[PDB]
Amino acid sequence: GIVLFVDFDYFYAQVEEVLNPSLKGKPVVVCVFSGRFEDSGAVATANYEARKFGVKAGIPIVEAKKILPNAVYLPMRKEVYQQVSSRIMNLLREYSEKIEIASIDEAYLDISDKVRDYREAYNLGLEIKNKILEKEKITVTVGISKNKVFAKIAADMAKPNGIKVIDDEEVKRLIRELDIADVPGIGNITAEKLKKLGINKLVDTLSIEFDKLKGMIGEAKAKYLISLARDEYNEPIRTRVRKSIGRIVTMKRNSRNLEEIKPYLFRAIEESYYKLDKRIPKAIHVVAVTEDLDIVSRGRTFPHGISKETAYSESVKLLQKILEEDERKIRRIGVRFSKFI
DNA sequence: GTTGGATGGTAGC
DNA sequence: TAACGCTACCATCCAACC
Ligand SMILES: Nc1nc2c(ncn2[C@H]2C[C@H](O)[C@@H](COP(=O)(O)OP(=O)(O)OP(=O)(O)O)O2)c(=O)[nH]1
Ligand SMILES: [Ca+2]
Ligand SMILES: [Ca+2]
Ligand SMILES: [Ca+2]
Repeated sequence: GIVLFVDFDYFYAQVEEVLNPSLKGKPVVVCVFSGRFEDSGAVATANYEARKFGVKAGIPIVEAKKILPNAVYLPMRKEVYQQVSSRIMNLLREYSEKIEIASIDEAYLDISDKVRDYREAYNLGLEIKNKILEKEKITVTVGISKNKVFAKIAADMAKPNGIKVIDDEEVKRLIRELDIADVPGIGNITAEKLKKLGINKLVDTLSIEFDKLKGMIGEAKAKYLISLARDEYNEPIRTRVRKSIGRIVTMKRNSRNLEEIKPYLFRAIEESYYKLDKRIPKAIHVVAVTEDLDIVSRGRTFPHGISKETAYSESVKLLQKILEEDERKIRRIGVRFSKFI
């Protein structure tokens, strides 16, 4: 198998640089302004010039402005970015129809039938990079390896504006040498737990009793790590099938008054239901972010599909359930649809 | 004995 | 100092179904 993974560089900020070339080469910070007070909200993403000064995805806009007051601050235009993305995913389909879109800015291509070895895979990667540059003026990072996980690791090593092959021999090397926290699917919590068992590299999973690994990080993560360690991880590339679609919005001010929260909930529903595009969901969850930023939800699965009308009725009840069973004020409110027919 | 819904945790797999 | 937005997959706990 040969997998080619593509991830667009500083995507939203880069799209804004393409739409306004005079922004290029100086700090650009793409923001979601929440309206709670002047400059309330969070950074969605920043370009690399901005990142050098600590302005990155997830920090507050007021914190960013304290560091880079002279940066260019642009509101998030997600619809514009989705259009560029979709045009790029369609360019990627011309190189292989076996495509797994994994996010708004990344995809895995199985090119096993389009190229014969890694040398040709590398040349195709450069071809892909050059094409997206010609058509969309977007730079990307390409990772190439024998499976999805290592193609991902290869891109991570190579970003930004990179291309990198991890061949069979280097996979064997990384199984021994790569820090296990840098393996996709291993964050802070799982890494810490693995340290307590003395597992720092993938290779170390081959030494521990299966039930002890399973007991600490669970069956699925244990199977996954051992499979990578054996070099027998072989998840095929498959067409993305979206499993849930949702929208959460932020309120001008925290509240537990149902009548004040309803307008927001209902906008979340309108936007979410529009995003369904023909899909008919059987489950609905109302999702609230409380005043202390804890996430709570209540949901319901129906034996049949949920109409817009039923979504309205049922979401109000689920919001009432949250209010009755949780003391806290609500900061953000939204909805998630799943279990599509 | 399973199956799967409700809720939440982990990691962007 | 304040913290927006989006989603797949898994774990635990529990009721329903044999
Ligand atoms: N609103 C919001 N959007 C985010 C957040 N994180 C990522 N995104 C969106 C904006 C990014 O441009 C886009 C792609 O995510 P990536 O993780 O690949 O980061 P990005 O491409 O911006 O930087 P890149 O060079 O990979 O490092 O997804 C976030 O915390 N909030
Ligand atoms: Ca990216
Ligand atoms: Ca990405
Ligand atoms: Ca990690």
